[PDB]
Amino acid sequence: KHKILHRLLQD
Amino acid sequence: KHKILHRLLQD
Amino acid sequence: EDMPVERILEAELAVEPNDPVTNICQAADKQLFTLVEWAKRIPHFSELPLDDQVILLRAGWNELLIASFSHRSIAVKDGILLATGLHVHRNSAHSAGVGAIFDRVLTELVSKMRDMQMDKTELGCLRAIVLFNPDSKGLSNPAEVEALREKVYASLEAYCKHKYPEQPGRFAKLLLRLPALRSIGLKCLEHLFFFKLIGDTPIDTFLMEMLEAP
Amino acid sequence: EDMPVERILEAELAVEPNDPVTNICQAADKQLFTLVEWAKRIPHFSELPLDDQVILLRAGWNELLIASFSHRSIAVKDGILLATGLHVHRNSAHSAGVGAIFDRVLTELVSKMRDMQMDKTELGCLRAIVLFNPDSKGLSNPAEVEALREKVYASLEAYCKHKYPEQPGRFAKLLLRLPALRSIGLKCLEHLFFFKLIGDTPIDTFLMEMLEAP
Ligand SMILES: CC(=C/CC/C(C)=C/C(=O)O)/C=C1\CC[C@@H](C)c2ccccc21
Ligand SMILES: CC(=C/CC/C(C)=C/C(=O)O)/C=C1\CC[C@@H](C)c2ccccc21
Repeated sequence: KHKILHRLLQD
Repeated sequence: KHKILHRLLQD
Repeated sequence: EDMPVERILEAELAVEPNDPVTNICQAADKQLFTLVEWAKRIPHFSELPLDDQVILLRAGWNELLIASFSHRSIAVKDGILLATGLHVHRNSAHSAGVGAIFDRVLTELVSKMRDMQMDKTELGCLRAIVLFNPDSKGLSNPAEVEALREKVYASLEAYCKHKYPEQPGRFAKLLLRLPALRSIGLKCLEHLFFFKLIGDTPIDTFLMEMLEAP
Repeated sequence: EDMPVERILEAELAVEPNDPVTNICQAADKQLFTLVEWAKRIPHFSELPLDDQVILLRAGWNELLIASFSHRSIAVKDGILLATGLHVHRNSAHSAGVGAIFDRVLTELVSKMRDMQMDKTELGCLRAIVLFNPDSKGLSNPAEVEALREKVYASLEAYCKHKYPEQPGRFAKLLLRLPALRSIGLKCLEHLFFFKLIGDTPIDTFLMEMLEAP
């Protein structure tokens, strides 16, 4: 869930 | 339109 | 110019001393009559053209009534107190299919009003700000309503910082409850419109007139 | 404690230097990537648990992007300027079936931002307040988000009264644009959900993910 969002917030 | 409301606001 | 909190507070004190949904609706119709009287007691409101008074009330009634019973329910455990003297418990609203919105009222409104100890004067001033909504479509003179709204939150801030000097962020905290109030207000209307569509849930004449067009 | 407007202003300056609906949607997807970067530049936002950051953004993206292009469209005649450099004129939005909401954006947001000359710092502070919404469901520590929101509007008010001493009601005027923003935000989502249902109007991956569940 919320794949894209998490990846962007992590980097 | 808005029968009740008008009557109450007038009195 | 001229918008004392004393008059506002007075308007607040002067108007207020089985299926849960049905009860809430009946209580809403009852309060609508009282809302008109409350408004008339708000400074300069009656000096506005009749059509504009009608416009403002039809635009803010739902948020105005929510703000009222929410503040009245501060001492309530897990539920709200209706103007009819009836109590709607959280579990009861949940068992009726309105748990989500009901919980939002408790969490975003009732709970927060209680945490900051919002007083009647503050409640009144906020309802006055809602009443005087310059964004209402059709207003003959929106700038005028805007001015009244400004005079209200100007007196409100003055009231704060003076009664609660220790809390410099109070005034802002009260105003930041409006976004939630606007949302909750919009959601309650949707439910009401659905109830009217299904036919179930008796809707009285005054509440029904508010659910008219526009 | 610690929430300077300088950092906020910087975050604002760092992120921003045929069917109209389709264009608006594409521009929304594009801006969502930039929104994440903007947020990371907001003090203490990244120090929150990942899940909470996800919760706040998914809850405020629509109002955050509306606030952005609305302020960017202040100099625009009768329309808005998209981040893609495209212009959507009022007549064009009307000819697409989105005239009502579009007009609300111009009247309740763009027009008012222009009348008071809202500056980037004020815009940034307001978006920060929206980002830090303590009412977001699921938050691991709502009290924490609440504190951040408070520190933001505390710095905002300080900024005002100092930059615009002549306007004592400015701070309140900026905060009183949020109720409208919340409403307009809710309405845009409805439209978007309907567009996704009908299938027409291409919706990119990022915008589509925001339209997920909850
Ligand atoms: C707009 C509105 C107003 C109610 C006002 C009341 C009940 C005021 C009062 O009694 O003091 C409707 C509500 C407000 C309360 C919520 C829980 C609700 C849920 C389903 C249907 C309607 C409602
Ligand atoms: C939530 C949202 C955001 C758009 C964001 C943009 C376009 C930002 C930007 O380009 O800067 C959607 C809108 C926002 C603008 C209004 C006119 C609209 C109408 C129909 C469908 C969608 C929309």
